[PDB]
Amino acid sequence: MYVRTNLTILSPGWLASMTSADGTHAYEMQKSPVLLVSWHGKVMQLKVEG
Amino acid sequence: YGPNAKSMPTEEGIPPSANDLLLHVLEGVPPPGSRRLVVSGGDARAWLSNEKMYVRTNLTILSPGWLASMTSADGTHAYEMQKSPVLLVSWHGKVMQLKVEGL
Amino acid sequence: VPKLPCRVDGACDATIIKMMTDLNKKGIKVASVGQNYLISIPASALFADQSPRLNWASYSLLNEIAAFLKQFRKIAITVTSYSSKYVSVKRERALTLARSRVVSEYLWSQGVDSRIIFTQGLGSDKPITSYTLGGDRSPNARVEITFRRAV
Amino acid sequence: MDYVKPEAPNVTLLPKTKAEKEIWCIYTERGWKNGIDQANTILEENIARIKEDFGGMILYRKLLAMNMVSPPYVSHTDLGVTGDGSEIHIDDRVLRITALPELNVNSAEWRAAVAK
Amino acid sequence: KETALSVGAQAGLAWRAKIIDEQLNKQARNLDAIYDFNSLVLEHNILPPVLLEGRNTLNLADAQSIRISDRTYKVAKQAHFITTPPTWRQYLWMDYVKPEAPNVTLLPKTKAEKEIWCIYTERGWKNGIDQANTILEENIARIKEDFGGMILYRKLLAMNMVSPPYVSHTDLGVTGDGSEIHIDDRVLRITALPELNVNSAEWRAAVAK
Amino acid sequence: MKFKKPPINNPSDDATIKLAEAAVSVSDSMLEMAKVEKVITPPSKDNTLTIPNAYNLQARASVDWSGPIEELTARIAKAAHFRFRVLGKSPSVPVLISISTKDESLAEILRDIDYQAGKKASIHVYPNSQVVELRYAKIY
Amino acid sequence: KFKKPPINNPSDDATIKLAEAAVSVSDSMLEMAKVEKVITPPSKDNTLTIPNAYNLQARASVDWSGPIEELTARIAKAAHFRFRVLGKSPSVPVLISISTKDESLAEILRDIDYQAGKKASIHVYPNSQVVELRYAK
Amino acid sequence: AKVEKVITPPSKDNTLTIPNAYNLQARASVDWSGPIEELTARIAKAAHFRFRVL
Amino acid sequence: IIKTGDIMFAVLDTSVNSDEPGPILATIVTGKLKGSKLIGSFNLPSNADKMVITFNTMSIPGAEKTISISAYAIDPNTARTALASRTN
Amino acid sequence: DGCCSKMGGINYCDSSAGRLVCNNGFYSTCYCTRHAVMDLQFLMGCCLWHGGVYPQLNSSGLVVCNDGYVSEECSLQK
Repeated sequence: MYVRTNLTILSPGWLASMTSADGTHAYEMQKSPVLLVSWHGKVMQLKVEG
Repeated sequence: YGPNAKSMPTEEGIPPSANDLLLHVLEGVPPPGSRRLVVSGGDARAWLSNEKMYVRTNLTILSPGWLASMTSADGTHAYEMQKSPVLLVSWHGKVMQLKVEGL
Repeated sequence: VPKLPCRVDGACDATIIKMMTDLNKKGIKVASVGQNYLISIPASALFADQSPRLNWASYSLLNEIAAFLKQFRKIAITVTSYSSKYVSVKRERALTLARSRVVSEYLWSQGVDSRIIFTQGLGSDKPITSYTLGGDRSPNARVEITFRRAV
Repeated sequence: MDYVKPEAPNVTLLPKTKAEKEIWCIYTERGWKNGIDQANTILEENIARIKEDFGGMILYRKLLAMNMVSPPYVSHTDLGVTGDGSEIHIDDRVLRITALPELNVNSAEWRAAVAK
Repeated sequence: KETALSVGAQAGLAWRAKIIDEQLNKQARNLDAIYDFNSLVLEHNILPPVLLEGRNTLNLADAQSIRISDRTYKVAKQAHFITTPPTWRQYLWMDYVKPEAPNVTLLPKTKAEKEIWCIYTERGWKNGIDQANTILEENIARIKEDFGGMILYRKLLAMNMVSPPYVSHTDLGVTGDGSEIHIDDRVLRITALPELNVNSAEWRAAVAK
Repeated sequence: MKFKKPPINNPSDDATIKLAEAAVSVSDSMLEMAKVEKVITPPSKDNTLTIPNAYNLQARASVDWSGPIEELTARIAKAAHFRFRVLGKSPSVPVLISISTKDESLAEILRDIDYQAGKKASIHVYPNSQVVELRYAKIY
Repeated sequence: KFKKPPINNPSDDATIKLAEAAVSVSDSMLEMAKVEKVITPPSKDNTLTIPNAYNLQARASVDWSGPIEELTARIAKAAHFRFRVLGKSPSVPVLISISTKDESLAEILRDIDYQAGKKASIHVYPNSQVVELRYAK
Repeated sequence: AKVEKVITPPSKDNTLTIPNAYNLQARASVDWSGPIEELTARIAKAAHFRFRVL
Repeated sequence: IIKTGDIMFAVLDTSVNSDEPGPILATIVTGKLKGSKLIGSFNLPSNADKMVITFNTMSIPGAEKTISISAYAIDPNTARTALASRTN
Repeated sequence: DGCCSKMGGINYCDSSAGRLVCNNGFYSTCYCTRHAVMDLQFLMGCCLWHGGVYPQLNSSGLVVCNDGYVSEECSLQK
């Protein structure tokens, strides 16, 4: 799975994690149905699906 | 990317696994280009190659912090660490200090 | 190398042989098996009649055996206490446990070196001799210390 | 404390007579006292520094008990076997921490306490 | 002084070298008996390669970043052809030469010079002793590593963890001109080097009794 | 009234101590190698079927040979008064067998020889024809 | 009177440990060789039996390095046996090198077939005094 | 540390008990580092047990 | 590379009187340079209480080169600049 | 150096133990090799528990350690 966002990730962990200068991140990892996304110091959960 | 480009992307990856020299340390083979040291305090051997101490023993080091550890199948251990003239170890519940010369 | 100790401090094998000779002259049993050591003391020279009260003169021989035990370098020592069968198994088991506890506490109070002190009381379960005529005068009323000299 | 025995006895001008030898002795005594006090000062500063370290550690522990700081958090991953035909690694796991501890500016998440 | 130190070091090193070579010469048959090589060779006279295994490897790359590997295996020395089995003499035997050149420029004048010359000779003797012991220790460690790599290749080949070597032999009959003739040309090439399998099927388990 | 532990040998050598310390480790690794390989490989056949015992084979020997097999088995055939037989061609690389044993039968010597040879050669016997045959490895 | 001790006896702890470890590694590697060695049953072996007629008992000193058919026909001529082939000879000749000073013709042909291996075979009949070659298919 | 450490009671511990069968009392020297399935099939074959995976 | 002003040792064989000029050779007996030899000459002092040897032409084996280091000599185990001769 | 007294005298040094073995069958107390367990808990030397003494040549009397620590107590002041 490849993801483009501007927030951080906590539980699943990337396999690679690059970012641009302005604050856009591109992460890549193995496919997990659940994501732990961090933003502004707080934590939320995302449910991904096919 | 243009020739006038302000910034380059940030790149990372998997951290490195281990050094290849540590296996020769586990065998007791000194690495090429290194030189032998002096160990005082018990059963331990030491070498210096690239501003890093490499030590083969079977005890457990305490004080100065090490960068890498390798384990045999027989309790023999190899440590890659910073240069330090002194070492702290625990032998059988007793605390011992090791003096290293040649640094 | 002059800062390095050529010998271990406070070691003289001639003194070791001298105090072992004096111990066997006093009659307390001392045995060495390879690198293991077992010392047995009769309780009649140590306690009162079936009671864990210590005679004041026994502390001299306690100092002597502590000075002997200062010599070796070891990690774990074990004390066991044997006695006779008097009223119940419970009574003499408790008495042996208390005697071993008190002598172990005194040995830790003295400056002997170990990491582990194990103490056990067994009473009259393993007689070393079938001659059970006497009571505390019978030689099986005893205390044993065992350890292994490690390098 | 680092200790090296010094071996540098050198005199520029020797004290000639008894009076200057006497003042040489008393100034040696003054230097002895000054070196003693200097070593005590350095030791006291080391004591203060390590007290600072342990106090900061226990202050963080008490603050996390008070729910004033964010706990740290670490992502962990693990893969299968890897490596080339010459070198292989059986289980490869990687732990990178992501959430550093920091204070939380919102006040309502702070639980008080009461002893007895 | 310094010359006494150097000649004492030379004498001690040569003396210890002759002593240890004498001991190695005396203990002959059990040495090469325990260090076999010809029993470990392969079908087509190829030297088996060298393996290494480490366990529980941890690398702190920096702060906030650690990596744990369970078991690591290394191909150290690659397999190749051979003509004769190796022995222990190219791994353990010590060089010997007696330095027979006492070119004395510092002639002993006084007994103080003689005695400090004696004690410098003593510490040079000791330095030669420990130097020879260090060299012998490095030698025996290296040959232990070599034998361990050989037996590790044997074990991981028996455990179906490595690929066997593959060698093709091509056979031709008579060849050459009317002045040179070869009877039966036979050329065999090892096409496939041994390597470690990575799939989940080749793994083989064992249990003792 | 003095004290003494029993074992008092001649004084030792540090390099021999290091040699034995290495050798016990190598022996342990090789021993667990042998155990696990024995576990994963059940045996199939015994070489007693290929070479059985016979009469006038019970003369004994103590030997020390570390060279080619051919002169050794020629000496064996001369002792046994059996006719020598060779099948196949010797390879360019010689077959080297090192043997240090004592007081065993000719049958045991030959069985140890063929076990040490393995896949390079084999030994057959026909006491009915009183012949002893060495067959080389036909390979490539 | 003086039963002398063994001279090169291991009178040291290092020596007895070394020799005992050598004994252990010798026996264990011998067992490794025992479990790895593969043999053949003596009934199913691809070996040429000896018909032991009197015409095959002659001796010769023969060195040869080359093909098979001319040598076998020459052997049949020397032993007064008819010789025939069966199948087809390969384009590459089957080359056999042998060298003997004194040997009998039956085991000479037995080692010839042993050198031949899989690609050819020889059947010898002493009733109708013939030798027959048979190539592979 | 005593108020911090929290552990499981033996009422709901998810640890597999010893089946105490006759044939499962053998001694073995085992080294393995790999997938579980081939190892447990090998153990079942050595102990003469049928083995399946769902 | 040789440090400025160090000390080596040699043995001279070609003896001469302080009367007529002549080349005199010594042979280096230790140190890093081994097998090297050195030809040179002498000087005459006004008073006969000492003597030094002008050593300038040093030859080293191995490579065909001829260095020209100028050096003087000292009496071993006396550490003085005198000469072993008679003055009467 | 007198170690196996009131015994048979010294026989040989167990190098694997780093310890002398007497002619009497016991392990002696004196050490022979430096690869042995001597309980050394005190030693001299400055810039310890650090990068060691920095080997650069400095005009001033201060001596620094390689890890950045300043060894002013090993240094002299005025």
